[PDB]
Amino acid sequence: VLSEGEWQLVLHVWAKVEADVAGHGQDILIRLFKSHPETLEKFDRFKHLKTEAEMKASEDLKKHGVTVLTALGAILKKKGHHEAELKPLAQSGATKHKIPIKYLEFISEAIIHVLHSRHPGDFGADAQGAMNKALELFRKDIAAKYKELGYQG
Ligand code: HEM
Repeated sequence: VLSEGEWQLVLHVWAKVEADVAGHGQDILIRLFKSHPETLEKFDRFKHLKTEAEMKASEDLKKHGVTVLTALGAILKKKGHHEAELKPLAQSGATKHKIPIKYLEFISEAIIHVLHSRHPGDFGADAQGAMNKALELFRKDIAAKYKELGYQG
């Protein structure tokens, strides 16, 4: 679905993310919870954290951000050939945490927001478009996996 040129733009900006996975993960999750407070209720250990400073000081939250971005990054690098990497994620969001595609859209929005805020020069129109297509592919394929497992989220 994505051309070679589009994948290169995606992997180019992702390399920037890998310069500080922890920091990007924190900003993305914090942005997620603020723009969509309902998503926070999915994390039990994450609500005695009332302020942005507390969320950033939380090593638990930081660890989770890296776990999330690391998994997404591995998938993006497969350039569409991610069935093997996607299967495990589908099981988690469909059998263990019940994460609807709508929430994946929310977090995709947070990802785009943080990428543009931290890397303007390397995340212009063409790059934003590519990332959007990559994340849409990801959400489409995981939704199909969700259904195979019996989850219509
Ligand atoms: C970019 C998409 C995402 C990726 C790649 C991802 C990846 C992961 C991975 C690798 C884990 C650890 C294994 C597991 O428990 O299944 C995890 C856990 C979890 N994720 Fe997902 N995730 C994503 C999006 C989301 C969203 C949007 C939510 C909710 C609003 C969410 C909520 C959770 C929760 C609650 C856990 C359990 C954590 C714990 O107690 O440490 N994730 N995720």
